[PDB]
Amino acid sequence: KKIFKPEELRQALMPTLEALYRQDPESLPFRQPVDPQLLGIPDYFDIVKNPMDLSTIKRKLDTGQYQEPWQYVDDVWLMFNNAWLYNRKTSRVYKFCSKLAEVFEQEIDPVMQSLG
Ligand SMILES: CCc1c(C(=O)NCc2cccc(Cl)c2)[nH]c(C)c1C(C)=O
Repeated sequence: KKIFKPEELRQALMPTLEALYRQDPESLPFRQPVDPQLLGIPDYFDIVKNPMDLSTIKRKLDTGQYQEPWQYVDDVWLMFNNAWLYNRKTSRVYKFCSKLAEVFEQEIDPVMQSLG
């Protein structure tokens, strides 16, 4: 199988992560792990079993925790699916998530074509 070097993945994928961070107001609720106590939603971890957020994805990209590009895509989509699962369709986080997913699909496509 094609082996991806850590810096290869970082150079290719970090710009797609930065594109999500650039989204204001939509990325703000995703820039840090959900804190259910601070946010007053103690049921969060009862519903979301595998939390994910932009800062965790960034740390994983910085520490070589992705061996394949699709593992990175999986974490971004885990973040999205958590927000779509937990939040009501009318909520800001839900609609912001939908916007981030539109941005991400546009950014990741040419990058996947460039990668192996
Ligand atoms: C609703 C809770 C939530 C947040 C969040 O950050 N809230 C505070 C906030 C600050 C600024 C702007 C907004 Cl819209 C919300 N973040 C997540 C991923 C979620 C969930 C549960 O999924």
